[PDB]
Amino acid sequence: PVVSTGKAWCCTVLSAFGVVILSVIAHLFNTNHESFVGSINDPEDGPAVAHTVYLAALVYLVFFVFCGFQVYLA
Amino acid sequence: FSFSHFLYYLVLIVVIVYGLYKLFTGHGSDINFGKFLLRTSPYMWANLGIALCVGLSVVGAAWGIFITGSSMIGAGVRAPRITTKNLISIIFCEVVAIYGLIIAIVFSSKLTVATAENMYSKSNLYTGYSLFWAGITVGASNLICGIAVGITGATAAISDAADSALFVKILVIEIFGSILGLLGLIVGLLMAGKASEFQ
Amino acid sequence: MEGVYFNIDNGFIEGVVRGYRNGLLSNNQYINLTQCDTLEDLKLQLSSTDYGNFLSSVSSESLTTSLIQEYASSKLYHEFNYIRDQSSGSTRKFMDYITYGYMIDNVALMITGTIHDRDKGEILQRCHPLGWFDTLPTLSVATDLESLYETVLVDTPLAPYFKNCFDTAEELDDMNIEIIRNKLYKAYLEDFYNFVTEEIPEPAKECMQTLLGFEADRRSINIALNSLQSSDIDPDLKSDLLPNIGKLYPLATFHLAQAQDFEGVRAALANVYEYRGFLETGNLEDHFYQLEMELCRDAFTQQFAISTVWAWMKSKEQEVRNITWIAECIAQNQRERINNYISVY
Amino acid sequence: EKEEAIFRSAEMALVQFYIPQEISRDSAYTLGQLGLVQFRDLNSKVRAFQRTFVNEIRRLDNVERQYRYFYSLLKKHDIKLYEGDTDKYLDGSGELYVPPSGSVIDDYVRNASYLEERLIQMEDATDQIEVQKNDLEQYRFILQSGDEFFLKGVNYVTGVIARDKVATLEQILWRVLRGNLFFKTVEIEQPVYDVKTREYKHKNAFIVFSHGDLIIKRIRKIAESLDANLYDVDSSNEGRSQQLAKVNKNLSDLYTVLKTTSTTLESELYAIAKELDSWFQDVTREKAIFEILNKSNYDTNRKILIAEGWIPRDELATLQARLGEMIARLGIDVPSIIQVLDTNHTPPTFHRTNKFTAGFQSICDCYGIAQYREINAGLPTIVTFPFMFAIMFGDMGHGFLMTLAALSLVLNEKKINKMKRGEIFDMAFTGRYIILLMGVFSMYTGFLYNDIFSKTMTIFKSGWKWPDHWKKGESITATSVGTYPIGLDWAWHGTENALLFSNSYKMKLSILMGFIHMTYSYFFSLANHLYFNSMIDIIGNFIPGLLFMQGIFGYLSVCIVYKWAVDWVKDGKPAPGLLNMLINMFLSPGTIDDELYPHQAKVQVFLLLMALVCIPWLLLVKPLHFKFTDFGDIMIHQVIHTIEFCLNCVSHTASYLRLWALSLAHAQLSSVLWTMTIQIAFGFRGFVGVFMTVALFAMWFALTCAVLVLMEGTSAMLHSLRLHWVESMSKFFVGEGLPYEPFAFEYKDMEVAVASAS
Repeated sequence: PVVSTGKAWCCTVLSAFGVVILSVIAHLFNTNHESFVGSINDPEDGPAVAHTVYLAALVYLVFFVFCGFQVYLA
Repeated sequence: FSFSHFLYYLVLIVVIVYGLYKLFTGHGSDINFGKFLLRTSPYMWANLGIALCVGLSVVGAAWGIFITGSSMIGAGVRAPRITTKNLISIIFCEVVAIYGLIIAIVFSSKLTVATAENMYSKSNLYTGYSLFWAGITVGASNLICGIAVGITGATAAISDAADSALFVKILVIEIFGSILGLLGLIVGLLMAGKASEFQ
Repeated sequence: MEGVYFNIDNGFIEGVVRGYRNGLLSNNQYINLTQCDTLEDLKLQLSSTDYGNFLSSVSSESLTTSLIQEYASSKLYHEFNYIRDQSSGSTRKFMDYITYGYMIDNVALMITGTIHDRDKGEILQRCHPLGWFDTLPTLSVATDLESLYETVLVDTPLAPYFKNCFDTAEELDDMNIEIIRNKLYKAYLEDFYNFVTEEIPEPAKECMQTLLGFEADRRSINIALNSLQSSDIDPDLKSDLLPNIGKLYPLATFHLAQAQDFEGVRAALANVYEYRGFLETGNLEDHFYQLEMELCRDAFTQQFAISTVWAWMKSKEQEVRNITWIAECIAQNQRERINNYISVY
Repeated sequence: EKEEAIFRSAEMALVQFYIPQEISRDSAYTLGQLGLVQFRDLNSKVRAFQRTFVNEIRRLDNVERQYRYFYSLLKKHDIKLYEGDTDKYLDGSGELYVPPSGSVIDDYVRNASYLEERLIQMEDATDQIEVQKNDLEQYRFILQSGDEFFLKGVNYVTGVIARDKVATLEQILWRVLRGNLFFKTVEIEQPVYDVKTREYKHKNAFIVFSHGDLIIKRIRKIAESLDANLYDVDSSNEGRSQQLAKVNKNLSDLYTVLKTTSTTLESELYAIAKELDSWFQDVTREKAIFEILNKSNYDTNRKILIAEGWIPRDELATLQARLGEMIARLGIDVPSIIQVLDTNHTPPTFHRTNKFTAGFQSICDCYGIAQYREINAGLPTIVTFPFMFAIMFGDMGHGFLMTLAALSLVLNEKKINKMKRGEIFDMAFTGRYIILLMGVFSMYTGFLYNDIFSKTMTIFKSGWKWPDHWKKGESITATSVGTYPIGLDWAWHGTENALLFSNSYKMKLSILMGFIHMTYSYFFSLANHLYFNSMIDIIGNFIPGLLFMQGIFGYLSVCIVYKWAVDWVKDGKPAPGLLNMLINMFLSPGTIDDELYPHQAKVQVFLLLMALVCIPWLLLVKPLHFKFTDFGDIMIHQVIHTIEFCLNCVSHTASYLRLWALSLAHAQLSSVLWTMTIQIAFGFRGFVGVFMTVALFAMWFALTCAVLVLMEGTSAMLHSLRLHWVESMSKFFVGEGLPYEPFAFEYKDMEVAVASAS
């Protein structure tokens, strides 16, 4: 608890990009786009990976609302 | 002492004794350098040509670039107006790697796939030999041209840092020395002119 | 060739020393320095050169010829120390070998001042700050030359040079110290010549060989012209002072070693072609300075060479000597011989 | 009504000033408060000490020197300089402040000259105390050592020496005492601050035992010759305690004397440190006025100073207004001090900037200051520089991040132009519109490449159609059911031959764009030669180069577009190779393997002989017209211009392969970064997969922002700069001229001026 201001923006900005990017990638997992799952490789199930990518978007959202109020104190 | 000369003398003695022994048996034609050229795959010669071409061109470019760049950085401490002027001496060393790129793009359009039947035909062996020697011709010429243009660029940077009126008279020598890579380019395009693909 | 592997370490050093070289004073700038009336005019005129803002933050009334030569020498010394810090390998060694020749002069000066019972701090200044060697002020103790050598000089880089100096074994006076110092500088020049012959590359090798040849020849002629003072010197005890390098050793240091009068030295130098233009005319020291500056000018035509450091060092020292002479002639109102500076550029 | 002067330079005037002596000092302030006159040096060939107004420089820079001594004394005994923020009663609207008049300058001179020696003796008084603080304090350290420091077989010396010389001490004393030394040392932990020098000097104590009298003088001279401070310490414990009690109440007395000796000095420095900057600004302005009056002719028959200066034409109505306001402030009668002069000198350049065209002008002026009334190269650079950036940086999302980074700097312009930053944020802020245009054009280019985060889009229907059925693992092909409207088709995404199409695609893109850029920049030479009334330069240089490079390299571009326009499978003809026929146009003329258009066996030979005959038609007309109106210098310079213009056609059009180059490599590195980090975390069901994709997206975003936007944007940015400095401005940009840089008043920034002197 020395300063903790120059590292607040580095996590709020990171989380602000992360929520939007993983949200749109999870929406593209859900509706089968045939470019994220359209080959014999990495995913097979479809919305079963959309599940955990929306979970990671929620975890980024709570990162964002935690660190976004610590920068508010300055 | 002198381990490299000991290696060279040992290789020389072993080669002389081996060839003299293959005479000694009466089997001097078992060292058959021509049958090695038939029975070796032509794609090896073609890909060594392309790779050694672009590699030696880039090595000559880098050599010239740091020779003129060290002297231009050193001479620009007192006179910092030499950098944007003698940028052209680094342009002249960078176009060497672009000549190597052009040769690699021309030669890589001839790397098709041949049949097991008539694999070692006359045209395929001709194509391998032509691509190999044309690639190393243009690559070694690009190496030497990059070295020479870099040396003249360092000397031109020092002379222009003396006063501004000298770089027009020394840049002419860089114009002389930069045509040699273009000579290597032309003759490398002409050696592989009649070579077909691999069919 | 020479331009191939040189720049890898020495290209920046060579470019910076050429940039230092472009600030050497030419003839018109010395004429403009000659036309100054007072000493503040000399300060303002030097301000528009490579020197400029060097006597800034001094004074307008504490300006003295000695202060001007102090600061003009300190600028030289800081530039040399920068170039010596930016080097490695053989160039670092070469610049240490440049330093050792001033270390020898500091040894001789400290011993000579110790004989006459002067102060440590008086001899510690005017003692040429480039040849320092940390254990230098300890030379003011224990007058006997052995009790210098077995205590402090063995750990200095001047240790392999006293291989001749232990012949006389008594307390020192002003002629013994000069015999010692001449033996030092002889062994020194031959060490540095055999260094250049084996490690320095070729276009710098020939230039450093001819510059060291001229250094040896100048000191040989000076010892031959100073040894005919009031003493008796065996030619065996004088030929151990003339270096075995130069263009007048194979046979012309022999007639210098066997010579009694001034005409003997004139007949000794009469067959060497570059010489015997010197003794039949005026200031005999200005001929050595002029020929040194012409050789140093000829050293700046080779580009991939570290002879440029030595040539620029000697040229900048001559430049400081010229500005000191002009400042003396201005400050003392002695304008009759002001044009006796030596300018080659 | 002022001309814009962004296409060309601004029109200049040379004006001769007839300034009387009694108002000359006052008039140069008014000439300096308007910053639009560049004075030329009329007193050339006159030595720097022989000029007029030299003692008025010596007095003023003596005052400057004493202010530098003061500010050096302010850094010691840390006191912040006040830096009076109102840099607006000298700048700003009105453009008129009354200069301080004579007695104020004499007050500055005598105030500083009185203040200097006072500060010198106050500083010298408080430094005789520190040099006797130091030895008493280190002697107090010597007096507390116990007995183990004083017990090993007066019979010893004791001192404090720096840590760098302890090994030298013991080496010498081992070689001097022959091996009977009992040297011993203990360290002083804190550094001991020096006054005679400024090194912090880690020191330690020592003690050396021996017996006799010529031995102790020997060890003593050897020790203090290496700058050691020797002392006298009693052998018994009680004498050491008496000495430690004696040094206290002497050293505490020195503590009491040090205060209220180093206090009045400090209060004087608190008085000086406020209102020093205003003194410094006034003296620098007063010195600049005489530096401008130094270059004017002095008359003796009448007291008139004659000065010349360059000026743009739209301010001759500003000169008369401001000088009329000056001669209305003080009551005189002077006869028309302004006269426009007709000259043959070279005027300055002066392009106008207005906050959007300023950064690109600073870009183009870094290479060279253009000739007077030459076409500015900073006007097409505004859009041709970020687009040639954008071809190499063809991504949607990376250009989107670059626009966000640019709008973080553009949306607060007023907050940032009042701060002190340093050399990196400066290049960030002065080129914010460059970064904005680069990001927007990179959005357009990355849309046309069909590439966002190394993925495709699928926003239209495709032009390719997959077959009806296939087994899992069959290599199939698509059937070309139309064309795709804007961009590359998204049916090229995996496809295992995407590079085979994309390389031959974007190489031809780069060659076409490079040729259009070169042939557009070449017409500025025609627009120059038509403006300077230089009709021999057209017929001698424009037509030969135009015919020579169009008939070789624009024919190649026409053949590329024509090969695109023709359907070769439906016509049943073999598609030729354009690289092969470009080589065989020069290296085997007349022979054609595959035909492109019907009568091309003769067009190759005609273009070859036209490009041939442009070689002796160049290098001949421009010198031999000078002959019949050769010289050697025009002839050799024209031979150099011919051997340099040719062989730069080939080299410069080969140099536009970098647009293909960096585009291909940016796409490949971004694709490997997508498939290397975040692609791993897509088959990891469980609670471990949540943290796995969290950490791997953090790593992926950090890499795609660090190595892939910042470190490949700087490269392609200075590649778009090389393509304009070398390949584009070697065709119209003539070169050397003198920049404008008028005489104006500025803030001076004291600590820069102290580093400028020292």
